[PDB]
Amino acid sequence: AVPLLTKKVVKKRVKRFIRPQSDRRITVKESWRRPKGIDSRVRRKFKGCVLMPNIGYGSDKKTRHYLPNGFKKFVVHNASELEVLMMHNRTYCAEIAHNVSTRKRKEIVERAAQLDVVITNKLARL
Amino acid sequence: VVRPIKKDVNKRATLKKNPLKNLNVLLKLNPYAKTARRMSLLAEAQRVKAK
Amino acid sequence: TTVPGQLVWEIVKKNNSFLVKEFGNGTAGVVFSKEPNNLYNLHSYKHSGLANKKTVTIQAEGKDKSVLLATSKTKKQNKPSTLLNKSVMKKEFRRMSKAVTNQVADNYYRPDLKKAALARLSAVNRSLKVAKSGVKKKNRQA
Amino acid sequence: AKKSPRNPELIRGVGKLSRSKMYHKKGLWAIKKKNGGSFPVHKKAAAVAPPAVKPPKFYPADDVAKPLVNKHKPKPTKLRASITPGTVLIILAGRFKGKRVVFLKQLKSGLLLVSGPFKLNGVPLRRVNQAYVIGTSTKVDISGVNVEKIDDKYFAKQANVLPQGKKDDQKAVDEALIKAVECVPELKAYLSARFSLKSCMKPHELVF
Amino acid sequence: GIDLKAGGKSKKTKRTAPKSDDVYLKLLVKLYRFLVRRTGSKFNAVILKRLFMSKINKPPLS
Amino acid sequence: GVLVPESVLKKQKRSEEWALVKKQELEAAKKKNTENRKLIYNRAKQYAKEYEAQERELIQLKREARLKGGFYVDPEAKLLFIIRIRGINAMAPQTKKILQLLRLRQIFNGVFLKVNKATVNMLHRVEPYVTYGYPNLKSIRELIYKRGYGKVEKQRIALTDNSVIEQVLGKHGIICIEDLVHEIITVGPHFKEANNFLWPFQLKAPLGGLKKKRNHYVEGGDAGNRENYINELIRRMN
RNA sequence: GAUGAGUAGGAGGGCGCGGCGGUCGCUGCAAAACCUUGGGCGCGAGCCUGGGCGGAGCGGCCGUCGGUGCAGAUCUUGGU
RNA sequence: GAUUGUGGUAGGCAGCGCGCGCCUCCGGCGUGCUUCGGCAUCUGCGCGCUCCGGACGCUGGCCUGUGGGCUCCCCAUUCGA
RNA sequence: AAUUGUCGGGAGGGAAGCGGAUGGGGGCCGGCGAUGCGCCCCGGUCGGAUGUGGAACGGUGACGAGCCGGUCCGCCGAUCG
Ligand SMILES: [K+]
Ligand SMILES: [K+]
Ligand SMILES: [K+]
Ligand SMILES: [K+]
Ligand SMILES: [K+]
Ligand SMILES: [K+]
Ligand SMILES: [Mg+2]
Ligand SMILES: [Mg+2]
Ligand SMILES: [Mg+2]
Ligand SMILES: [Mg+2]
Repeated sequence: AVPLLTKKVVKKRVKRFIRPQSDRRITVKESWRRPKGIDSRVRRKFKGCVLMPNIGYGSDKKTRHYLPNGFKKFVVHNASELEVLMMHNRTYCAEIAHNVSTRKRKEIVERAAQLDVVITNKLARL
Repeated sequence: VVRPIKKDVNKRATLKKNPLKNLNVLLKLNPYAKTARRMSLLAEAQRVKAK
Repeated sequence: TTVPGQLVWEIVKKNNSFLVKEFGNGTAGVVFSKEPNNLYNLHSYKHSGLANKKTVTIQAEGKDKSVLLATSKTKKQNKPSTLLNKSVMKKEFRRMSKAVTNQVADNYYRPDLKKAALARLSAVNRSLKVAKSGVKKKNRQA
Repeated sequence: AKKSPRNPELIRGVGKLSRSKMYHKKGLWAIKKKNGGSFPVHKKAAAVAPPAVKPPKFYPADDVAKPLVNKHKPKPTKLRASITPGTVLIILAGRFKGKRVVFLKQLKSGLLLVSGPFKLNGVPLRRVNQAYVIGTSTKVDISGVNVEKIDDKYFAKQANVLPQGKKDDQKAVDEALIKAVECVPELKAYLSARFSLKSCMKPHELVF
Repeated sequence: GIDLKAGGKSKKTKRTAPKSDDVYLKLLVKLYRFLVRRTGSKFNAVILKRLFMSKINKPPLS
Repeated sequence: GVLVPESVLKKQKRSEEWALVKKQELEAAKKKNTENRKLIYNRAKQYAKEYEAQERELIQLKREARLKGGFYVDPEAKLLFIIRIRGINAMAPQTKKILQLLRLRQIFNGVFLKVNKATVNMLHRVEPYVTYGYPNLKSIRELIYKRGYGKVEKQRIALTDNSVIEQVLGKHGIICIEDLVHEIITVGPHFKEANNFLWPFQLKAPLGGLKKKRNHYVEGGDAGNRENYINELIRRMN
C-alpha cells in the first residue's frame, strides 16, 4: 500500500514533559502535573528549569496522529473488524489488539494480506 | 428565490510581492511606471552619450 | 426508512449498533460504520446505510468471483426480507463496472456515490483475485 | 517576415519604444487601410478532441491531488566570464583535485568539457562542474582543436574496460592541444604540476 | 506587545446553535441556516436567531 | 435511453441561466477594467507631472525671493508621519489614550497624520513616546507600496491589486495605488477616509539602530519632531 | 483576517477509576494484574502495541450513576 | 552571501512579442496632439513569451551492509540551573 | 515499591540530581527502505452482440398502464476481450 500522506511529519518536540522533581522523589511519578505552588519556579517559568507543555507545541493538523510509516492506527480485534479498512488502506493501518490469540492473529493477518491492509504488529505471537 | 450559487469565494490569499523589486507587480499596480522607467533610462543614456 | 432519512440520521448519528469509535473523543478519535450498505464504511449522512432510502450494497459473494450488487427498493422500505434487489455478477470486471454504473448513476438512483461504488467494486474484485492466487506483489511502489 | 526585432529591450521586460511608436512600426494602420478600415477577424483555433481512452482497470478509493501549475521554466546554466575557450582551470575537488586543465567548451547540460591534456597530467576528456573549478588568467589557443562530435552523450553510461575508440579520440584531440601548448614556454611544466597552498598563502588574496 | 484588550478578542457570548436536543428543532435550524445563507432575508435571519433562544426567551402568546 | 427526470432538467436550465449571466458580468467587468487601466495610466502621468511642477515652482519662488532681496516663507507641512519609539510598559492614562487615538498600539508602528491644531496639540502630549517629521514623496510611495495594507470590513488585506483600493474608496474617486498616494501626499478632500483605510504600518526595527530614545531629537535623542530628517529614518525602518 | 502573561477566582472541552441499562467483542492456540535501556501516538491528562511472567477472566462504544484521581495534613496503618 | 517553498481541479490578472501591409530590415513608410525629445491618438483578432493568482529540474550515493534512523539507555562536553 | 547482595557497563579534585544542544558508546527498528507499471510477440485458461427465448427483479410513474433497465441461463452468428 502506498500511503496517501505527502507532507513531511514535523515534530515540534520529541522529548517527554516529565513532572518536576519526579527524579528526586520516588513517590512522585513522571506523568505530567502542572505545579500550583505559589513560589514554584517551574510554574513561574524561570529559565533553565523544567518546561511546561502548552498548546503552542501542537502538531500540524495534516500530519497529526500519523505513524512514521505514513498511515494512521486502527485497532482491530478480529477479522470482521478488519474489513472496515477495505476502502481506507491508503490512510489507515491496522494494529491487532494485544489480547488477541495467535490462532485469530493468523486469520487476521491472512485477511489483511488479501485486503492489502498494513498490519503494524503482524509478527506478534509467531 | 435563492441567489445564484457561488463556487469561487474560497480563493487562496495571493502572496504579497514588493512592487519595488519585481517589475510585473509594479506595472500591475501602476502601468505608468513602465513609461517612467523607459523615459528615465533613455534620458540617462542620452546624457551619458552627450558627456 | 419508513420515516424521512434526515430524521433517521438525526437519531442514529449519535449512536447505533454499527458505529465503531476508537481513541476517545479528542483529536485522536476515529469513527467508522459497519453496515453492509455503506460503500465507504463512513459515519456520514451521505454514505449512511440506515438514513437513506436509496443505498448501494457491493460485497463479495461466497464463490467464483461472484460480486453481489444490491440496491434497496424504494417502495419496500417496510419489508426487510424483500428490501434488497440483489444481482450477482459473474462476468469480467468491465461488465461488472458497466452494470454498476447502469444501476447506480444512469438511472439517477444515487449518482453522488457512483465513484464510491466503482472504487468498492474494484477493491472487492482485487481482494477476490488475491484470495484465489494469493499475494504476488507488495503494492508499495509509488 | 520581419528579419529584425521591432522593439529592442532596454532592460529585462521593458521595450525601448512606446505603444504609439510600436503601432506605427507594426503597420496596424496599413492593415486597417488594406482591409477597409477594419482589422481582419481570425477564427479561434479548433481544439483537438481528446482520444478515446480505454476504460480504467481499477478505480482508486481516494481522489489524488493534481499539483497546481508552475509557470516558471528553468533557463540554461550561465558560464562565468572568467572561463573562455582555452582557459586553464584548477580543479578543487574529486580525484583530480589540484590538477590544471584546459577548458574546451560548455555542454548543453551546463557542465564544462576539459582536457589535461591526458599525456601531460593524466586528465582525460572529462566533465567538471563549474562550481568546483577556478578560472585562471592563462589562455591557450584552441582554434585547431575539434570537439564538435563530443557532447553530453559522449560520457553517458550504458548500464570497467575503456574502449580503444575513446583513447584514439582523446589522442586526436590532444595532439593539437599539445601543439598549441608547446608554443608558450614553461606551459608544459605548469600543466603537469598541481596547484597547492603553501604557508602564508591566502586564497582570498591570490589573483589566479 | 500590542495595546489591545484581551488581545483583540471578543468577550461577548451569544447563542450560535440551539441548546436543545430536539431533532425536529435541529432540522428546522438546518432549514433556516440554508435559507439565511442563500437568501439574505432579514426575516429569515431573525427566525434563525430566535430558533436558538432558551425557553424564557421564547415566551408564549395568548 | 433513460428519460431525464424533470428535476434534473430544471436544475440544468437554471445552471445555464446562471452561467450566461456570469459570462455577461465577466465581459462587462473586462471592458470596464480596460477603461480603468487607461484612466489610471493618465492619472499617474498627471500626478508625476504635478509633483515635478511643484518642486520647480518652490525652487523658483525661493530664487525670486532672494533676487528681490526679501524672504519666502515655505508653506507649513500639511502632513506628518509618526512612529512609536517606546514600548507599552508602564503607560500613563492620557498618553495611552492618545496613542490609541493615533492608532499606534505597538512599538515602531507608523501612521500618517494631517497637520491640525487639534492633532498637533494631541501629538504634543505624547512627544516623548514618538518621533515624527515631514515624509517625502519617495517615503510615502515606498511605505504604501511595500507595507501598505488596506482595511476592508475591519480586516487587514495586502494591496496586491487596485481592486482592493477601489472596493473601499471608489465613491471618492480613488481607484488605484497612485490615486491613494496622491491623496495622502496632497491631503486631498478625502484624506481622512483614505488614511483610515490604511492599516497602521508595521515597520521593522531600525536598520542602523537608534541614538537615544529617552531624549528629544534636539538634544541628540530620537523623540520629537525631527522635521525633514524623518525620511532617512523611514529608509532605515522600511 | 487579527491575536497569545497570569496568583485568588470563574467557565469550557477532554483524560482516568468502579457499577447499572444497552450494544460490539476478546480469552487455556492464555484473561486480569505485574515486569521490561522493545516501539509508537497525543501539547497533556493518558493511550496503543512487542517481549516476559502469570493461570482465569476481561475490554471497546452510547447513555446513566458514584464512598471516582494525592507529595505533603508533627496526616492513618503497614513495611524499609 | 544567508533562511525558506507554506498551497495543489485555475493558463487568470498585468505587461509585451510574431502573423493578419510594404520596403533597400543596427531601420524606414499612415492619421492626430506635442515641450520638436516624444505621446495609452488610433492599441482589434489568432498564436506565443515574462520579474506575471506560494519550487521546479538534473545528477550522484545507498538499499540486509563496518548501512540509515531513533523519541530508548549510560556517559562527556559548552550554556542555563 | 521502599530497601539489600551478586555479576556486567559507566562516572567521581569539598554534594548529587535537573533544563537545552551535540557527540562517544550501547540497545532497538526491515511498513528501517521499492522492484512495480505501460506497450508488443508466443503459449495456457475463463468469458464474449445492438439477435432470439426462459427465470426472477428493478428505476420512474400512482407499491396502475406506458417507457426505460440490469443479473442469470440456452441457442445462430460474430472472432473479440
Ligand atoms: K519517581
Ligand atoms: K496558558
Ligand atoms: K460491555
Ligand atoms: K509495554
Ligand atoms: K460508564
Ligand atoms: K533561494
Ligand atoms: Mg505588528
Ligand atoms: Mg523613564
Ligand atoms: Mg462504592
Ligand atoms: Mg526494588
